[PDB]
Amino acid sequence: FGLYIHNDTMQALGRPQDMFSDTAIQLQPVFAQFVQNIHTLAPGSTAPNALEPVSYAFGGGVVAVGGKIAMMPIALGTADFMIHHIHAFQIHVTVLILLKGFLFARNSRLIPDKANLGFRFPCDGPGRGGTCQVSGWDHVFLGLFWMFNTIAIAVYHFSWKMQSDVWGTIDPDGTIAHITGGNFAMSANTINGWLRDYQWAQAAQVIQSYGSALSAYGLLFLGAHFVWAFSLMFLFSGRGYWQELIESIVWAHNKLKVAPTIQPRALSIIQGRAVGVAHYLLGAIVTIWAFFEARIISVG
Amino acid sequence: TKFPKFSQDLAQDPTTRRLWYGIATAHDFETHDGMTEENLYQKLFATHFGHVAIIFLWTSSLLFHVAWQGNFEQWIKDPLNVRPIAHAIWDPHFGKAAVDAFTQAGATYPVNIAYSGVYHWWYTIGMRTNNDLYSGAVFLLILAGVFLFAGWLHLQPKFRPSLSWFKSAEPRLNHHLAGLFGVSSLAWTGHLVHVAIPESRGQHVGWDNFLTTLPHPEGLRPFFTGNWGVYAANPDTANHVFGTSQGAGTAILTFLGGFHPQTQSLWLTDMAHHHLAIAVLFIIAGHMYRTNFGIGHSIKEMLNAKNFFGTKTEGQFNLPHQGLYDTINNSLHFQLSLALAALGTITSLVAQHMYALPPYAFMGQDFTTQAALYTHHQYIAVFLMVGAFAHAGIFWVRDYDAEQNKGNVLDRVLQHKEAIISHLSWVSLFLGFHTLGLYVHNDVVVAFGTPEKQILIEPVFAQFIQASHGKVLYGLNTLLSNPDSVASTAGAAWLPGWLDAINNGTNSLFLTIGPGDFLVHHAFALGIHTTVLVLVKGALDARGSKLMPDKKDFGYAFPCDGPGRGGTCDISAWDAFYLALFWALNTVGWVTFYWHWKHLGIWQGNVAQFNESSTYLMGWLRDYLWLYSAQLINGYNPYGMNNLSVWAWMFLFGHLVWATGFMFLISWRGYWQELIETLVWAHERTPLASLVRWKDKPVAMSIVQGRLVGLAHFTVGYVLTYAAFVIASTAGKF
Amino acid sequence: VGAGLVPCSESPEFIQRAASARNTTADPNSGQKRFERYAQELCGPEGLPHLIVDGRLNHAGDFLIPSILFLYIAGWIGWVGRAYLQEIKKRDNTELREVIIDVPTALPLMLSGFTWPLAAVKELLSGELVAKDDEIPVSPR
Amino acid sequence: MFSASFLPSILVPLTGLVFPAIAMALLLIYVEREDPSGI
Amino acid sequence: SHSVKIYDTCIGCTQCVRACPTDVLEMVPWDGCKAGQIAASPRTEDCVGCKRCETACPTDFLSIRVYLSNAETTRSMGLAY
Amino acid sequence: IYRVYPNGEVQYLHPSDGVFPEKVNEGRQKVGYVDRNIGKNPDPAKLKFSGMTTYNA
Amino acid sequence: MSISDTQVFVALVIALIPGVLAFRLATELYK
Ligand SMILES: CC1=C(C/C=C(\C)CCC[C@H](C)CCC[C@H](C)CCCC(C)C)C(=O)c2ccccc2C1=O
Ligand code: SF4
Ligand code: SF4
Repeated sequence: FGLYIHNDTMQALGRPQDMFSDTAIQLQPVFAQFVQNIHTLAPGSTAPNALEPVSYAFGGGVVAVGGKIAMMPIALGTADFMIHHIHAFQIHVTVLILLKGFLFARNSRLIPDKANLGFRFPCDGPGRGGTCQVSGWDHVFLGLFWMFNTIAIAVYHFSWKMQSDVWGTIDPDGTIAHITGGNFAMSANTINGWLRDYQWAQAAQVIQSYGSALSAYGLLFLGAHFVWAFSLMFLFSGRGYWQELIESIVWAHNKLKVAPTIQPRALSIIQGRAVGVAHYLLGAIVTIWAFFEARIISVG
Repeated sequence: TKFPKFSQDLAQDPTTRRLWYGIATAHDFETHDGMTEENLYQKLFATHFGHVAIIFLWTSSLLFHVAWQGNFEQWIKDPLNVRPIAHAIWDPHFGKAAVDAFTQAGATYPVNIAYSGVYHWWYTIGMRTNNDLYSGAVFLLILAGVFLFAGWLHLQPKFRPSLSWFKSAEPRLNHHLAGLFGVSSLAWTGHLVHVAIPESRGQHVGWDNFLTTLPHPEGLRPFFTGNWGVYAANPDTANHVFGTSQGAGTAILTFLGGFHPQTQSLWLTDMAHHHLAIAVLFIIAGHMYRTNFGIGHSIKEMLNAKNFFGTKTEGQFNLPHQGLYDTINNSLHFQLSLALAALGTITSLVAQHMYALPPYAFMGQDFTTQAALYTHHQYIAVFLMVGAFAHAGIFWVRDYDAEQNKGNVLDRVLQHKEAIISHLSWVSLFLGFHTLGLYVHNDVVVAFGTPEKQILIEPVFAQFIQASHGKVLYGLNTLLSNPDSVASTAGAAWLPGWLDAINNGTNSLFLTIGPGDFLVHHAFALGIHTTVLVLVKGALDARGSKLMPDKKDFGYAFPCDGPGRGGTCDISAWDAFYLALFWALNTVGWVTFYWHWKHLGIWQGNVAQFNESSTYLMGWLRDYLWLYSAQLINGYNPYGMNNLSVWAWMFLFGHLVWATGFMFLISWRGYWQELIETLVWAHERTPLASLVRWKDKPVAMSIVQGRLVGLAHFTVGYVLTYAAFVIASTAGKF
Repeated sequence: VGAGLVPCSESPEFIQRAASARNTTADPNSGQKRFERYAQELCGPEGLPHLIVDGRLNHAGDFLIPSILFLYIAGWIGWVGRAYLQEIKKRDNTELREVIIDVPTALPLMLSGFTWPLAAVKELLSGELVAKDDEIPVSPR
Repeated sequence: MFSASFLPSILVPLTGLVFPAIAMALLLIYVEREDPSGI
Repeated sequence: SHSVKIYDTCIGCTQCVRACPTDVLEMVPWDGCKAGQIAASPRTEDCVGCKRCETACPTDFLSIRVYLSNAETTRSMGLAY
Repeated sequence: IYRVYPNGEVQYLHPSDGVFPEKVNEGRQKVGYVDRNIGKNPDPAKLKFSGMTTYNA
Repeated sequence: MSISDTQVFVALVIALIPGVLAFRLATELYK
């Protein structure tokens, strides 16, 4: 990531020769290229009783039908490097959190009663400073946040590549006129480009994609942000505040003789954490599926 | 015992948190070990001195720098177009097009643009040349130094004021409210009629010629005869040009009112007469109380009046007031809170009396400057008030005695706080529910293709007050729209020009409104309502709660009270402060964007977009969010650069620290310590690096410090991006 | 009804929209009809009508009677809820039935909310609606 | 440039770099001082 | 380390003394109620801040409290390193 | 259970009551007492210009 | 117009009056 932001700064600093793509400082994933190659010429010798390669993204001819691509070989240049490496990065940290909760489940260097006490409990008092969030399923909380990040950027990458240099239209010459125009070799190297050259395309119609017969489905993307902020509200706040507000409303209701017999009590902090993370995930995934659903409708 | 000396306790702990806590108390004096009152009073005296000294240094800084490498005179020649100069630019890491996109105004070095706007105000005061402000810097510098020395002197034993000398109020009262600004506004008025008005009329009056030439040819005649209309001689003509004499005038104190047809600002003679008015008014207000001499009003005993005209009283307005007037002299948090609240209120008012009453020349045409100033001052204002409420809260724990106020008005407030907070929650819930319901009404109805099935309100109370001030646009013929009513022969004695101005609503003078303004104004109401809600809740819980009454002795401090019932986190009397800060930030964002959209539509007159897409929120996030950013977003890109790359960097930097804030806020201190254990385990057992050891044994952060740093990151992230956006947009769209 | 607002009858853009006014529902007269129903109000440059709220008989009924209807129904529901709650407590099965609704008793209470306003007025004059500041023992502080 | 001398060329680094350096060095050695004296 | 605070509501069930894993309590002879021996803190210096003790106090407005101080050390912070 | 100093010397904190019953003895130690309710609590403005705690009335 | 060595002058007025005056006003409060 610091390498990435380094190149970001260089581009913003009129020092373009310090970029990292083919037109600048070099790095090339030779291993993937060589494995794909040794996959290209497989039949005949490794596969005698076999006619065509297993796929056509490794090698072979660009297979298609109509003015519509079916499969062409995929190109791995420079931008592949850091993308795969940050994939590995996030997977590593995810394993870190989960395995950490795994090993340090029964006994920590400070808490020798964990398994002696349970695995679903909020904290162990303000001893040793703080100890809140020392169970295991909070470890998996953090882990699920991280895997959200992982899979989100993974689907970003997949969609953008397979709409940038794999899919589009075709001419009688087999001329593949892709949808976007090969934008990775151009902008998928700096951060500001990543917001520009992805979500400009991913939303420029959803603003106006409503307003006729086969458009009226005003999508709940406008709607999901609300649930997202309402989500994050639950995270940052404690509970005693809500308990006291509840007690005041109870005072009023009791003054007007409408006191509910079953005495309301505020949520438990683990309950609140759970509902917060649930609403967070829901809003985010709703947002993103709305995004690319409408985006495909704009081409399909 | 060396660090920290001001607390013998905190220097007895081998954990890095010492340092963290070492620099979060050095400005909390009355918590240091062993210092009674007069020590604190005298050193506060000295430290306040130092504060105003560094203020003077700051002023000298900006003024000397603009005197050095600026284009103030090149701004004199072509005012309405030439752009000011901030200072020089020097960084080896810099780009390429930077020097290529900076050198303007005839300059050859990398000039930096200026936006605060000292040129207009200064020329309004009547400056002409670099040497003027050169000498200005040179002398207020020595002023600052002398003031510093003055601060030093009273530290010596024979120059130590008395605690009684601090408690005695009425002398400070009179000396300030009469002799601090009354006489000072008099002196400013003298500088106006002696220097400012001449320079406005084109005549140069230096530091020597002022001794022999006159303000007015009729001068000194009404001095002691009483025909003051003589000084109200021929006013300036309908074609006068500042700094020139084309159609000049020879009137000193006028009451023209409205605007000047060239600078579209306040008239300078109106300013002088104004200042004179308030000066003499404060002077007559000066002798209003009782001094050490034997006449006047004894404050601490005026309201000690419980009898008049037989029917004695319960106090003034018939309410108890006995026993609290010592508190304002006992506590300091009380006075501090009052001052903070007052200051914030009048700052907001200032921020409001700028975009309609241009005080200086060229103010209205230059959009970016006034816009930045407006949002700047309002932002300054918002949490300025939060300071007042927070210090009110901390006063409630430290500075408060029970029996001394038994049964007075304060206790009668505390006895019924309940209904207050309940009804406040009520009105907040009501307004929120209904405004959101009307919004979503609009959203779904327009989401079907038929907009006529959707509600449009129309405000008329502001319309009535608008016409009733004297607006004719709506033709209601009431109160200066009725030119024949009883009050239709009153107001200003120069109301014709004011009427020409206000009828000419072409400028920013009480523009028409519609349904949207109804909506957003109710939104403001809601915002401040919940803000004051959480603040007063924290304040009135500064003592204790129903399910935790003890906290009065726990202090304005951490208390967490571990999981008694489901948990009791965030109960510590300024937990409320964080929440209030969020609730203030979003409010001020709402209001400043409303102002921005209003004036943006006013710029090119195309008000259609605002009124057309103010109802449903899709229109809000579609018409103004991204429809102004491509003018900024491509400041740098794989193809070229501009003079905005630094501003895109502003954007992204702010976003980064913003998310960092989330990181600090969510994760808590029960996980960031297990791995520090194993990470200490490393150094102990690797070779070739186990040589070095620990200055101090490192541990994880603290809880309150974690909250504080998270909030700081969030607020700094919020500040930057919005500023960059607003100034870039204003300077890129005009 | 001022503020520079043209009547929705003679606002040209109003009828301009009315011409191709998208007939919403399954009946061809849907759109046009509603535009015909929108001649009583007064439009503006936006071509869409604003609502005036003054008791002024130009638009009085267009806001008053809906308000009063809401007051009716809100009074009914609040009244029947409070009455049900008061009733439950005279059973000594309080929180057992707090989740199990006693339908044969919950019905007539709902059905008997016909004259809530004036009856409530009576409980006001009789003072049958509030308990005493100190009798209510819910401790503050 | 203008009528001033080289000064804006090189007077930033020492204020930018070396003065912070001595500042923090002196500060650190201050926060470890013995008892009961300290400068 | 931190400070401990005792009251009169100690019924004498002695669930706190069996809960504190830090040996900071003992039932010194009393006379008032049927307890005859009321809890107290003789060995504060090993206080930990876990406050599992009052969670074991059944008395209405639990009889023990802990005023969580500011003079922490390697003992009060509880480090094995 | 034995605590040990850096010098190699040992402390005998516990067991001090045999099986750690923590409530049985014929007379016990006596250092420090506070047998008082909370309704009358220490106050900021009344207890001042010194550094004592919430106990001395 | 603009200035000359007189700016070295205005630099020279500093570092004795404001400089050590502020230095003393700082060191008064016992580091
Ligand atoms: C990250 C994190 C930590 C860990 C934070 C730590 C350990 C502090 C970070 C170490 C320092 C601040 C890093 C900075 C070091 C600098 C590079 C050194 C400065 C020297 C230069 C000036 C030369 C907590 O302790 C914590 C506690 C409670 C809630 C949330 C959190 C939390 O989110
Ligand atoms: S504090 Fe609780 S456990 Fe201890 S003696 Fe009293 S009642 Fe028993
Ligand atoms: S935290 Fe509670 S249980 Fe632990 S030593 Fe302190 S008082 Fe005893």
